[PDB]
Amino acid sequence: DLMDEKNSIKPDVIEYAADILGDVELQKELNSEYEQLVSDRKFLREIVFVNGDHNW
Amino acid sequence: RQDYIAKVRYQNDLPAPPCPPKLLKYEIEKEAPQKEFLKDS
Amino acid sequence: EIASNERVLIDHNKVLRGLKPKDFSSVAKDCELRILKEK
Amino acid sequence: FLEKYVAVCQEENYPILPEAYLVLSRVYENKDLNVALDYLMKANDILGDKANVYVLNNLGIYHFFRNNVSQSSDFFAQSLEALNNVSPQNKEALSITLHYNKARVEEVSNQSEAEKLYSKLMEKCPGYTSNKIRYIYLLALKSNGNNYADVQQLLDDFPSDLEVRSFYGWFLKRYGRKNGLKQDLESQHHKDTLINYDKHDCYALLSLGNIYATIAREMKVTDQKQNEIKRQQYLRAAQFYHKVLSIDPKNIYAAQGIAIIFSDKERTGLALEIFKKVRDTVQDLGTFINLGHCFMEAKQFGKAIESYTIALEKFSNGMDSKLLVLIGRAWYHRGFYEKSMDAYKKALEVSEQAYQLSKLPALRFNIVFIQFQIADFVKSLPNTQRDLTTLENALSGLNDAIKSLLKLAELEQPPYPSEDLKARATMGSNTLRNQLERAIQDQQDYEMSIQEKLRTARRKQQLDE
Amino acid sequence: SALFDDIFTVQTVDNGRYNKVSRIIGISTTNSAIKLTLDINNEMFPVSQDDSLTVTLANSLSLKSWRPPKPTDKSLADDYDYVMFGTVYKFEEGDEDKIKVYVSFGGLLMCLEGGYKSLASLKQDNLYILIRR
Repeated sequence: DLMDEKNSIKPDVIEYAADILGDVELQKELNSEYEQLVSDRKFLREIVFVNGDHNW
Repeated sequence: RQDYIAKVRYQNDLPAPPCPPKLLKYEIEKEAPQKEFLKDS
Repeated sequence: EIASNERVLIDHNKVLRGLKPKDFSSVAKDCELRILKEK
Repeated sequence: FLEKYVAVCQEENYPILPEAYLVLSRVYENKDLNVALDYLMKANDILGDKANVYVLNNLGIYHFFRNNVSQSSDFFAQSLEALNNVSPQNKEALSITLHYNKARVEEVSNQSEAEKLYSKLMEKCPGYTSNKIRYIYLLALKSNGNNYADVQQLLDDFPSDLEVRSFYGWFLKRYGRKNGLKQDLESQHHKDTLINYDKHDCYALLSLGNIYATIAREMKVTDQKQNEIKRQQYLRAAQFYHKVLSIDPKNIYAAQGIAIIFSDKERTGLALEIFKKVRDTVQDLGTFINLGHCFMEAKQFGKAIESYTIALEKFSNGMDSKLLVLIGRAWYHRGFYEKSMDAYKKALEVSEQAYQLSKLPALRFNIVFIQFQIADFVKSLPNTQRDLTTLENALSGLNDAIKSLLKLAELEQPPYPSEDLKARATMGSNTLRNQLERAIQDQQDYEMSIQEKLRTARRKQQLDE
Repeated sequence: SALFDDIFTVQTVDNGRYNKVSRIIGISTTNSAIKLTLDINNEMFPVSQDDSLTVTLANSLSLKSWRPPKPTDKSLADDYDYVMFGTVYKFEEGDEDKIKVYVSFGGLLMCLEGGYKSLASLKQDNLYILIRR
């Protein structure tokens, strides 16, 4: 989350932490990534591996 | 040089003499009792 | 008689040793080579 | 041979002679106090009711050296009880010895009973020296060295006694300036002791070395000749220490003096090694303070802070102002060389605590200097590396520091000339004060821009949703 | 030269499965909350409970193929009774002031718990541990 400060990337790990908060296009990109991850989770959990086995 | 005020003095002062309690020599620490004990039959 | 019977556990020079003595012979050698022999 | 005899007797089931145990304990006195005490206990168990006064006294002394106060006291009580069975010829001498030991145990526990028994024995035997030495030493502790006449009289009584001379020299080193005596008087006394009584006494040699080092340190340096004379005095002190080491290489104080001389000679590594070895050997307040000083000279400010903290906690118990001053100086050095604000905050808090403990002009100036450095560093910091709260605290500290600088300039004998104090206060108020306000305004603008971006993003997100 | 220095008192000595290796646990006398778990060789540096050990950690012994030390040269190890050399395989930057350093001296393991200020300099690839008693 690039809007809430305490739910963002830690500032000591990135050089550019100053000009990250408040950006909306980068938040759009991150939201697309997270939606892709959620879709992958749903696809794996409801179709492929119903019993939840994750070591393949 | 107007800066922090601090004084450095190394401490190597010798302590006062302890004057500890003195041990008491055994009876076998004296020459005559040693002679009497060794010369026993 | 008191002096004859009196015994002291640790010596005047050895009082700094006590129950745990340590050696500064290397320290003495370095002092001789770097203070008395200092140039 | 004694161990072989013990083993053979045990194999033969024959009564082991307790005299072998006493001899073994006597030998182990200089090697292992634990084994000697164990052998003495075995001999006492063999004796049973045949325990003598000497065995009980030595057991009590062993437990006293082991800091077994209860067991040492019990053994001394048993020795005093058995004193009733002593032969009349040696009864007086053994009673004097046991009373002296009990007085020593009291001096460990309670000095009043120790002084009472000291008076009792002194009336019983005025010729004894250790009793008089301890009694006069306790009186000097109670009287803050106001019995110099007693010390001089005791020195006159036993001019050949090394213990009396050493105690007199210690009292001189403690209160020479209080008594207004000659600076070299103790030097002449120790020189006479060495030349005419014993030239291998490490106590007088160390005292002379310390005196010579003090003379060299106080000597003003103007040219090569004066520095060479100072080096010659340090060389005399070093020769004293080297003779002490030749007498005994296990002398911590000789190495400590060597390290101090090296510190005067800027041989920091050797002094650091010596101080580390000394700390490994013995742990007192002076060792920790010297370690902190060396770390400050070695630019290891964190280790200096640790050493000063340990010194404060272990011995001074947070009461001495000088250790707090050293901690504040070390924190300021860390903050200056490492550009750390938290070091400045801790130094400021330590200085404030020390001042509230003392309220002296020196600590007032220290607080002012810390606040000025804090304001300068905060102004030098970028906006992204600071916040409004630090700016406000720095500004308030700057105002208070200017007021205290004026207060110091109004004093009689300020630590620094009043003209310098007023000039520094004026310089801080003229430019630094306005730069602080400019930094505050820039920080406020930066925060406002951040909040504007944060409030603008959410509206567009809601519009998209 | 030396990156860490302290004095430890041995609380527990565990022989356990092995014969030549002992686990010792110690806490610093000058500063609690500093722990030392260590493997040592019993036959070379035997220790007992409640002993006092001077532990020093250095990144070099000065004052690539190993060679037997000449008697003429002098190094930092001349002052100690037990010197080991190992690799740091974990530097746990844990909680506010809880730092753990794991060092393996060829399979003999050491863990050092302490504050950040004391163990900040111990972020090295390899460390010597020097033990005196």
